[PDB]
Amino acid sequence: QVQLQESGPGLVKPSETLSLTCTVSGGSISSYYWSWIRQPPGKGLEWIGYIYYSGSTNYNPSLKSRVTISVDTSKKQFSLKLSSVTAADTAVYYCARLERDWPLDAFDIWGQGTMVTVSSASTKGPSVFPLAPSSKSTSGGTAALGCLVKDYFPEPVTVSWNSGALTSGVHTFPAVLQSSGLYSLSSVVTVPSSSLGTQTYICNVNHKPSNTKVDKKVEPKS
Amino acid sequence: QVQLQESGPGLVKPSETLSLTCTVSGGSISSYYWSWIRQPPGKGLEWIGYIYYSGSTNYNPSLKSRVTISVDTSKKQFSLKLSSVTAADTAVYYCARLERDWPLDAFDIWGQGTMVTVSSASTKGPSVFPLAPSSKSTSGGTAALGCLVKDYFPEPVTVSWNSGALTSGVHTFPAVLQSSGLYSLSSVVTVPSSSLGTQTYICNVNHKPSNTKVDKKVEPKS
Amino acid sequence: FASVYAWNRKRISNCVADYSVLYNSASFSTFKCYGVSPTKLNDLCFTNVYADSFVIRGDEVRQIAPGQTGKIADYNYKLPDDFTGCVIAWNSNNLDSKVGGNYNYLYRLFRKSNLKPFERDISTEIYQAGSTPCNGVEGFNCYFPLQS
Amino acid sequence: YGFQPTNGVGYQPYRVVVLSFELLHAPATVCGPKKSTNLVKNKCVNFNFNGLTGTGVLTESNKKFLPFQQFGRDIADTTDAVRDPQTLEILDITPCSFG
Amino acid sequence: QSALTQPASVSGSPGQSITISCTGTSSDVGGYNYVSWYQQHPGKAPKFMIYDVSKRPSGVSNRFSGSKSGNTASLTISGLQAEDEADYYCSSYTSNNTFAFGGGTKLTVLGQPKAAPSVTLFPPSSEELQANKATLVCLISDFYPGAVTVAWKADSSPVKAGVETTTPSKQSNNKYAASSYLSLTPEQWKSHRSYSCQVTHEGSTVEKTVAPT
Ligand SMILES: *[C@@H]1O[C@H](CO)[C@@H](O[C@@H]2O[C@H](CO)[C@@H](O)[C@H](O)[C@H]2NC(C)=O)[C@H](O)[C@H]1NC(C)=O
Repeated sequence: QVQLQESGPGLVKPSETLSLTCTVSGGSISSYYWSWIRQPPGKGLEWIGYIYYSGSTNYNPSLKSRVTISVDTSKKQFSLKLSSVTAADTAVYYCARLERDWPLDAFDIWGQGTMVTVSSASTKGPSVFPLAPSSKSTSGGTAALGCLVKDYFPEPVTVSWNSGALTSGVHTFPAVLQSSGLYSLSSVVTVPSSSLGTQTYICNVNHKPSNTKVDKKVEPKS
Repeated sequence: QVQLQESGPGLVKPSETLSLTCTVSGGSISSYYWSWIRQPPGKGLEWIGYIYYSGSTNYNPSLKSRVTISVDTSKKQFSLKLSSVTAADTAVYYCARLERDWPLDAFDIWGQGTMVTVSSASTKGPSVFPLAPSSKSTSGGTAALGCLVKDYFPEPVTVSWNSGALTSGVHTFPAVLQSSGLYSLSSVVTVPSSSLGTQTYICNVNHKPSNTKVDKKVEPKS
Repeated sequence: FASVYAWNRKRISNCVADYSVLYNSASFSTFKCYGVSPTKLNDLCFTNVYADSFVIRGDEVRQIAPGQTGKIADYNYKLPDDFTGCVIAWNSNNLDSKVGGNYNYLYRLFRKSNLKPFERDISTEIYQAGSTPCNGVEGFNCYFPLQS
Repeated sequence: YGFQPTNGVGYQPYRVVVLSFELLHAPATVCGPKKSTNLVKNKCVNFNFNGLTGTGVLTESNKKFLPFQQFGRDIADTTDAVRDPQTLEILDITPCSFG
Repeated sequence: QSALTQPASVSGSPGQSITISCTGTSSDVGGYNYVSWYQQHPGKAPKFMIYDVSKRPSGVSNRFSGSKSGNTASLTISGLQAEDEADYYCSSYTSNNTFAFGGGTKLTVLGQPKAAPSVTLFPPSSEELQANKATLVCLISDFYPGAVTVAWKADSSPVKAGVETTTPSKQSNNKYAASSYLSLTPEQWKSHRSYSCQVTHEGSTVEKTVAPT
């Protein structure tokens, strides 16, 4: 029932203060503990402090003298502010609950994290292009088409199809970091070839770090 | 929430009595005032009486000695009957509410009116014909098609596409009064040309004054 | 009589009140009693009777009642929700209406917040509809608050 | 529990005692204490001797109860002597003056 | 402000059982038994597994079991099902009033098939061409042993400029997918009559070939 959800940007250069929030969905503030958990790319997890609700605290002395957690019980927020980041803190950031009362401990419902990069080279908007099928691109009764996204600094871009219409045969390939330093990826869908002349599709790229939101239709080739 | 809706025919020759009703949708009879408002073509508005609900009245002395309003509170109707019309009363007829209690005044939710012509030359049914696209009628990825409606005395005919399926690129052109005295108009839709071989469309002419209701399919050319 | 936005307030006091000469005078177009039915008034005793007086339109007599809304009951004269007295009203076309228009009877048509019951407000500040401040001059979204 | 002295509060051991007063259907049992005072003499006083409530002048006696008798009564059944619980001496109870 | 201990990837065949270890000092795992386990699927959010060395919360299979010996806990899975290929972390309540996480352990279910590469090729998009650009796109998926190598080619020639490649990565069907990008000037795309993409995977070499229009 209860779910979490992150917020906040990240792309700032090195040596500043970032912020994040974890607005609570199902509604359970004021009773538990709430903590923030880092994870670098490809490495293991970590941990940072928590904040009861009435009182408070902070923790993980290794990160002490840098981190401050705050809570707004009215609108149900955790602020977390780290200061003077160092581009070694380029990680995903989960905000899992905690658990007491019934001992349990460990943690609990998490929150999908937030890629937070730390470097120069401010955001860039992606360029979108379509990948039309063809007589060679069909496999008899089936055929595939796609969309190319190119040259963006966000890194954590997302892609849907027809406002999340289709979940069959949709595949999003991992992004490749080009020598330029910009990422570019592709999305593809394979579907029964017959519907090619009658039906329409739009791939919808959402780039949260910039504000880019581009939805482009795919069409058969001439 | 509450909406109005007219009724009643109009095409009768000159020097008779017409009728109209304004059945109430959302349900608010017995509390307000309800009045009828004329409007000739291209000219300003006008006004006629109203009827409380329990009691009643009539008004606009210029139109007095001709008009009678009545109310049926059960099924929520206003009748309006003008008598011995003169073909100068060829107008649209709205049935707006009124407002009291909270002063306000003026008027309020109206009712889309009803073209009411007054003359000879009894109704005629329209003749429908299709307007197919072509290689010249496409604009690369886009193409247009349409429907012709011809020779009708109703004047206020209406047109839909595939039971109101499409609202993109649909345009209905104003009617032309031919030397014969009959009107004829056209409807058109422009759409991505690719769907031409796979998809189907029907234009649906509704003629309320006669009872003509004709729905015709459009097809690509041979 | 007195305006509708500054009603009067007479505090009837120790006396012998005969609500029968009122109740049966047949000159009143509206005589509603709320806390107490009319015939039993000449058989009860209270501490104070207040009498408020004013002049309104003909079809706004419906808003002088406990629990109503509208330009009059919202911010001109509000009756509490457990009213006890009676409301009396009669037509006065021949006394108060004069050819060319009697523009001496005003009412308030804009206020920040609805009145508390039996509260009174005779101020004349320029009302401010929009967010833009008014600075005491008229204009769009800066309206004089009294109409006649 | 592996308790250790460097544990944050809420992980340190707490000792708990739960008192539960029950009332079956006996004749009585434990109750709370009752403070007393000093016994005065030769003054019309309002006295209570472990239940005996009365008024009067208290005076040193010279009667001898049996060593299980608390108070003495007259013919016509009025309390006229008591024994002080703490010091165990007999005291007469005379009424204070009316007329 | 240090860390725990865990082995790297382990191996195992379906239907069997397997046990993964988690060893720490006797001041965190020895001196406590508040350990809990967490399962994370690739690119997802970790999932809570069992609190107190053992106690599957209502909602988890009963093929999992936790246990301890001394400053060393362990997690056992039974009847390895080929959807449990994930990472497994252990956590506890170190002293100093803080928590700690393991190092992760990639579970390998020892997949059976030798799926062959599904390959596809995509030529430049028109808007990209008019945008003074060209980028040939080679896509591969649904091959099990993720050891493919891709070779970019002019109409058949080995070409080594503008080639970018990702490393294979796991699908949801436990298979693998990869991509290769060939950046070119529009004159290069109008230049060759064809191009080809060669995928070598277990000796088998599959090739795609395209042509401008
Ligand atoms: C928390 O306790 C740990 C020990 O369990 C402290 O860690 C260090 O101990 C190791 C030996 O086990 C030494 O090699 C390190 O040099 C020690 N480092 C420090 C900073 O003491 C750790 O420091 C303690 N942290 C807090 C906040 O109490």
